Amino acid sequence: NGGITDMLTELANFEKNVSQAIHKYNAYRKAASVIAKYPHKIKSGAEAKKLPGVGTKIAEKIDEFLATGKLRKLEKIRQDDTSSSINFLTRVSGIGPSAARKFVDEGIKTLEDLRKNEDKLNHHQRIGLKYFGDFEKRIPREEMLQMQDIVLNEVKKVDSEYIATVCGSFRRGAESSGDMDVLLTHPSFTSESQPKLLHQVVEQLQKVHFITDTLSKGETKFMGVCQLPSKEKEYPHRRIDIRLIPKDQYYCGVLYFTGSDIFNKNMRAHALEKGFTINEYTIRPLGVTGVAGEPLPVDSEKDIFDYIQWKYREPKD
DNA sequence: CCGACAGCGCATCAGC
DNA sequence: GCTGATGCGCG
DNA sequence: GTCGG
Ligand code: NA
Ligand code: NA
Repeated sequence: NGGITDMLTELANFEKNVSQAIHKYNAYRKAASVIAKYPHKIKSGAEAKKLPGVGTKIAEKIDEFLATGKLRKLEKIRQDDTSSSINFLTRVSGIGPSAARKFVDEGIKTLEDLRKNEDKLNHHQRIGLKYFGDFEKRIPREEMLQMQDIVLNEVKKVDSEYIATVCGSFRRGAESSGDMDVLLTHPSFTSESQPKLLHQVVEQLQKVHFITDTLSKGETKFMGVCQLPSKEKEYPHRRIDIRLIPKDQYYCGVLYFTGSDIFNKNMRAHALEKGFTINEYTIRPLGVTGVAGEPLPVDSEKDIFDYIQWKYREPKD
């Protein structure tokens, strides 16, 4: 059902970037994915209506699509110079719905206009403009692996008590990723507790020219650009995030940023039946009254599986 | 019917 | 200068 | 836009 999900995704993107209606966005998105997993060529709006996340208005749009091959509303959207321009601009990192809108109002509409108007771009936006094409590219797995070995080894060289894990679709074993997401921790950093834990690692990664640009950086989160070394033809630049997490919240962190999103959802749901609440930071027990107690000591991803009485599940699954 | 729908780190800005 | 609000990405 | 209380 690629026609229906593409229609929907377009609707989702139009709501997010142009309408600035984040909930309609997520609703269209939820609907698409749900329809992705449906093992039959949808024949009617009503049919899809049965799905969770598919309601009356979408079932109606599905009928119109099936019947006419197109969606009238989507058509008019694409024909509207302002909507399409705003929609395109948001593809630049650091340009969200607010900036895109403001740019199209003053006649700034294209990549070329941005380059002509770099005087009006913040640092994040310039970098986003700069690597516009590379950021939309997928990172094939074998490159992730290469990138991993470098981060882990450079982190190893700074301080070897540093623990680092590359999460995301990658840890679940995907053949490609959109960026690199790295969780870092250290015995000296805890809920209760150093000045430059993240810095030394960010810095050390600049020393060997792996990290090439900085979008943001602070005591706990770094957002930036990296690139693999080449012999021969050069690699695309990639987005990399690095999170510094306290050691007593690291595995909850690892569990969270490993996903999937749908999976986490089921874990939390299950965790409830058993009398535990799980967030990005901690697992805590619930009193009979629904009152969370203190966070429980987690020394591994499995500890969490143990608490909520679940068969430990390997990231791939 | 009507509110909820993730909300957090960092960069930047408005308002003092 | 200082504090809190907002935009953004991420998810 | 869809859900659920
Ligand atoms: Na139904
Ligand atoms: Na973007």
